[PDB]
Amino acid sequence: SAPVVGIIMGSQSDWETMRHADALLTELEIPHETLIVSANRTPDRLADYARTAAERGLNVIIAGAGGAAHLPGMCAAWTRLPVLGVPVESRALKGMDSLLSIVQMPGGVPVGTLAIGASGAKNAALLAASILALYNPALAARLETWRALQTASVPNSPIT
Amino acid sequence: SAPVVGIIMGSQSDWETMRHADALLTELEIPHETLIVSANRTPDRLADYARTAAERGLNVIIAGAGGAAHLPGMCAAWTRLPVLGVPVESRALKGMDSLLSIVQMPGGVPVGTLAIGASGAKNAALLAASILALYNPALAARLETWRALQTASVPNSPIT
Amino acid sequence: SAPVVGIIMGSQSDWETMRHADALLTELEIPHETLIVSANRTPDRLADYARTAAERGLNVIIAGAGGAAHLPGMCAAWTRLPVLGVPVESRALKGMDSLLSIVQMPGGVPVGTLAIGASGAKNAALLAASILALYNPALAARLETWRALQTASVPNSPIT
Amino acid sequence: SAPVVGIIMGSQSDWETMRHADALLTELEIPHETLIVSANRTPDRLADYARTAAERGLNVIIAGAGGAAHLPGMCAAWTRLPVLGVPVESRALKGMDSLLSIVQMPGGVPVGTLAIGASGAKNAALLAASILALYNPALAARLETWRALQTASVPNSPIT
Amino acid sequence: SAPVVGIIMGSQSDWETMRHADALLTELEIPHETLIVSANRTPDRLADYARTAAERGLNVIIAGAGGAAHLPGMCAAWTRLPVLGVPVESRALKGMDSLLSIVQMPGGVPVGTLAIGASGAKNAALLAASILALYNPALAARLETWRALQTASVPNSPIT
Amino acid sequence: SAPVVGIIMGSQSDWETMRHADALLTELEIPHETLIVSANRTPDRLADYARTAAERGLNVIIAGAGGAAHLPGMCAAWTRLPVLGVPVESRALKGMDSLLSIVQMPGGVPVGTLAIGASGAKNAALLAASILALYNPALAARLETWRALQTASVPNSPIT
Amino acid sequence: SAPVVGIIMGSQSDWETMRHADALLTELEIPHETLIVSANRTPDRLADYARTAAERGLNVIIAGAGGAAHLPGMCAAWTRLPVLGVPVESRALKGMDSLLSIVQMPGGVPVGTLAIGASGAKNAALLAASILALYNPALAARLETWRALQTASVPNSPIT
Amino acid sequence: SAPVVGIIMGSQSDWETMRHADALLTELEIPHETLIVSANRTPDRLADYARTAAERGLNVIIAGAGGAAHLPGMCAAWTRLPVLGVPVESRALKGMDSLLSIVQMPGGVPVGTLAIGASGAKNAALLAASILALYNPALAARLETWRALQTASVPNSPIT
Ligand SMILES: Nc1cncn1[C@@H]1O[C@H](COP(=O)(O)O)[C@@H](O)[C@H]1O
Ligand SMILES: Nc1cncn1[C@@H]1O[C@H](COP(=O)(O)O)[C@@H](O)[C@H]1O
Ligand SMILES: Nc1cncn1[C@@H]1O[C@H](COP(=O)(O)O)[C@@H](O)[C@H]1O
Ligand SMILES: Nc1cncn1[C@@H]1O[C@H](COP(=O)(O)O)[C@@H](O)[C@H]1O
Repeated sequence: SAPVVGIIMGSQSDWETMRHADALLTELEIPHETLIVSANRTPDRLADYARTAAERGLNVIIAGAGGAAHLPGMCAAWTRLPVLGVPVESRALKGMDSLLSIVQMPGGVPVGTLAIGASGAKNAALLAASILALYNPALAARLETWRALQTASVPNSPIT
Repeated sequence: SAPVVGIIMGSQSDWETMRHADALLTELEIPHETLIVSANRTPDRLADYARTAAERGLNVIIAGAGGAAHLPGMCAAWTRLPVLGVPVESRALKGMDSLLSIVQMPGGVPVGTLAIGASGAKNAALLAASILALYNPALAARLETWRALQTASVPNSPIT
Repeated sequence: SAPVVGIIMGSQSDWETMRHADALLTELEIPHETLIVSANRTPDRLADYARTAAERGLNVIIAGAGGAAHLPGMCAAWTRLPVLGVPVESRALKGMDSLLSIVQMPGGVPVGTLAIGASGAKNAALLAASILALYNPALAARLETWRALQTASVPNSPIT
Repeated sequence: SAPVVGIIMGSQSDWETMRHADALLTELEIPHETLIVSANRTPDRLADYARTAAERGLNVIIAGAGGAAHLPGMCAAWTRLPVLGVPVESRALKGMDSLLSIVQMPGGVPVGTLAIGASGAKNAALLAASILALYNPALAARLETWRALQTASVPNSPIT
Repeated sequence: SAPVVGIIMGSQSDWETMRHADALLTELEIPHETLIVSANRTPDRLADYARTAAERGLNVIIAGAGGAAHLPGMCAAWTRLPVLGVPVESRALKGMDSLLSIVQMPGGVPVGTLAIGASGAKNAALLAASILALYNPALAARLETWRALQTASVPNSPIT
Repeated sequence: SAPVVGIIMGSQSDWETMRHADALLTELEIPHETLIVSANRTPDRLADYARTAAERGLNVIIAGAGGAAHLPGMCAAWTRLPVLGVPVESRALKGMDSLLSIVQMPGGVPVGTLAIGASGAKNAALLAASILALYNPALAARLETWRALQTASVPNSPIT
Repeated sequence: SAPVVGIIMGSQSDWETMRHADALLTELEIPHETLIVSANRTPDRLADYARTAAERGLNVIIAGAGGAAHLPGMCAAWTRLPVLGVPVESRALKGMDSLLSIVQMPGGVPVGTLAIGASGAKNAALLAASILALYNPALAARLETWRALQTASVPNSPIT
Repeated sequence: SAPVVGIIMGSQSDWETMRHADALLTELEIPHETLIVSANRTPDRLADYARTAAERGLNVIIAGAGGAAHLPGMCAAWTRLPVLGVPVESRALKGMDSLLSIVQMPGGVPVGTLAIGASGAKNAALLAASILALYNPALAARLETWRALQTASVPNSPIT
């Protein structure tokens, strides 16, 4: 019941995107916590969260942010845990500012970055699942089943 | 010892970039294999490689490619293992084509994407290490040491 | 009556674009088949389709995909037949991810790429027609008539 | 023997790129002509070239140009033959201007567009070859051999 | 009463943009003609128009086109007259394909290019006016008055 | 003879580009002046230059600048003369910043924009020439000769 | 009561963006003036404003402009005062033309540039406040309180 | 004398760019410190630096970084002082990633952003100087002299 994945996001407005990560973790029965933390506006909240993540038993952090998106990278700055980053789509620049701000991390501080938007959120949860599955046979079985079902459920011909 | 990470790249011309992933894993004493696999030129080789990766004992796959860079996403299409993607800098579009073709994967098929170029390659190895560290206390401590040395070694002022 | 062109697409959502290719082939009386196949989500379905296309009598493949668009390129990986690729417009990046993922193929594995969206679908069908017309006089006549009609039907002055 | 493919390019400065199409066609023993034709500097030369291509026995035209790169689309405007387009890498915008001016052709006037640069040129020749192969069993077998050698020749591991 | 400016455009859909050029010329009492001509779809219509523009008494050509926009550049290919180009905004790429296709002309064949969209159309008409004003004192006076009025009519403080 | 075209540029570093405009005007025997004027570093110099250009007898102004490139638009803000703009290629953004800051002028204040770099500079001179040619039969014939020599001199085939 | 910050903007249409700067200055009790001034369309109005800003007691200028945005840079050309620039979002290019036109100033003429749109306007006011706070203890206290309140008011968990 | 400006940069590789800020401040005799601070590699060093800057007597902070470039925004997150940001030109994306990650800061946390590269660094120092000049008449006069010399020193014509 203790959380092994932490989903953090810069704002309430990010939740429409990051909820897709929450739903997938819940679907695969992965205990997790979901929080709002801003690198730019609550930096000390972020420092506290990220420094203590490992000792709190977290295994993977999923961080979503838009614009000058610094939350995933600064989370990675303070934790040794794998951090996955989700670029939240921005109004003007359609998430390109989000993407480059997250993916272009300097050598030495990784953020595993996923697609702009909801797809990216879903994939960050799936990527966290596959990480956790390495050591968790029951979850690995659940994940296999999920992937196989996705593949089997793709239609064979279009509907007009 | 048997490899627990696979580094695969689209061609020999990717090696100047992907060697940084190789060097990093070796530094942290993570057993790994380093291979050329082309999604487009050797599709069956990729299918076989990715489908059998888990049974062979691999835990993480690091895939690098330039241009349209199908390799990391197609690898992730065939394995349940976490796949990390390194966009290799191409002549014309500077790795922006590679970045988009790797990071914009559909929901259901994650690639954890790192920066364009040598830094991304290094970070892919470090991200793989942080994943393995979750289950390997000795590696986790070596990783902690690596990160501590990085932080401690940054100079306080620039040299002329 | 046997299909000589295969239209494949990553998803039902791609059909609003790819239907324009279907309609044009039907208009020019080119027997064809229309299928949903995903490189990223049904890779084995794609391998089967692409490996057997030639022996099934197909002459040209039209492949439509959006995002990290790998369907046309991976189709080309497994068939010797000409593959034409249609970038499906994406939400955030307006089909630029689709375009670069499709057109920037490595030397040795061509995909003939058309415009983003419906225009591209129409043109992929027309391009397939012109390919088939090389050996098919009746189709060549139909194609000439079609092109000439298009040109004659362009208005000479704007309506307010 | 009489040419069945025309390679045309906007200027001498395109030759460093377009020679790769020339070399490929020669390797596969496809009779062809190689010419400089500028849409903007020699418009009548282009009109004549493209209008008469089919009657002269050409089956496919490969057109390369940089900058605004009007040549491939304007060629396609005047011939019913398949036209394949190679964006040549320009100094300032790295072939992105060429790519867009070639690939974004309106519905009705296809250009099958290949990658920016030397790889695109090579692939334009290979795509032309796969088109001709549909009606020429001996070439089809030579093309099969070429593709098989490409696949078989990719190394298994990188060299240092 | 004979036209001294020719406004040409690729399609009826371009008219919503190019009508702004028509209105401004009419406002400044510059006799002009307004036509639909497509470089890609009516190339022979374009050749005829452009080759004969000068002998028909035209002084300036304003050409509007979107997408793989070749109309202004090909018009310039066939006339010695100044050609001004207006990038029509495109759906997916917001007129960036239009812009680069028009402005990036090779040395030797100028197109004076204006802003994407309606502003560009207005400015192409104003630019044509300033060209014609060089030799036409009455028009020069009308143009001065127009510019001065624009400047005087800019408000001094915002309305809430 | 008194200058009828002014070439102005943002700084000495623009000269490598803008000399091509100078050389072209000289070739066509168009009297002109060539100056450095910075919108941002010498704003009063620009105001004076542009406000007095017409009274001094200038007919066309060619303005080149890199980076934010305020020079051509601000020149057009102060003169009623046609202003032609040359985006100079900057180190970082390759003249894309210059292109946008020149071409996206508001309705009311035209800059006729040419390609990025040396070709744009050449074409700015040629466009200025075609403007002057409307009122100068001897120049019009020299321009016709120039254009005819350009067309006639393009080789028919590439040299190795 | 005398203004110490001047907010200027190119047009009424810019006010929906720049009003956010006005509101924040008023909130922090910073006396200011708010005007419409266009670099491109009222250059002499701008020269007058900018040359006299310092002697009128202004300390900071906030300038908002869209498109070929020259207002902030030309303001900086004529004043020694710090000029902050706000890129107003544009229709086609989503404020990217605005951004590059403002931020890419030549060495020697700074404009401190803020985010595209309303956020940028708010931040230009906050940046001006922090500048003024250096010498104004009461404002510094007000600013601290404002920042602290922002940070304390960020929610801790998302609402569904 | 005690520093009143801090120049901080992400790494030694930024120094080639950021030295231009250092040189400028020295030229204007503005006491300053010049340091390496990495948001991602030395997050605690940055927190300490930025939180204590004001109490240490700093008035302005100039921060430069390349790639994802978290340094300027995270610095601004922890200090109430004005923070000026210099995007450093990166190999792959030419400083466009840095520009977006610096300039697109959320409302509430300003970074005054300057041009990409050496010119931006110079301008960051000049902007800092214009801020300090508001309270320091002797510096204000030195700055006036600097700006006057810049304007007066621009040549009237280019040298060959
Ligand atoms: N896209 C792709 C598929 N297989 C290899 N590539 C990429 O093609 C680029 C050029 O490879 P080569 O030098 O062999 O042509 C490399 O970046 C490599 O990843
Ligand atoms: N756009 C165009 C029209 N005719 C030739 N070009 C292109 O202009 C570029 C520069 O050619 P040149 O070196 O002759 O100036 C080349 O890439 C060539 O395709
Ligand atoms: N934007 C601008 C204003 N005045 C000159 N520039 C431009 O600044 C760039 C660099 O100039 P410099 O080498 O003098 O720093 C040049 O392209 C020049 O047009
Ligand atoms: N993003 C970032 C965080 N800390 C330093 N960097 C940046 O990483 C780039 C490469 O630094 P290095 O050469 O040390 O790898 C530099 O531009 C530096 O600002």
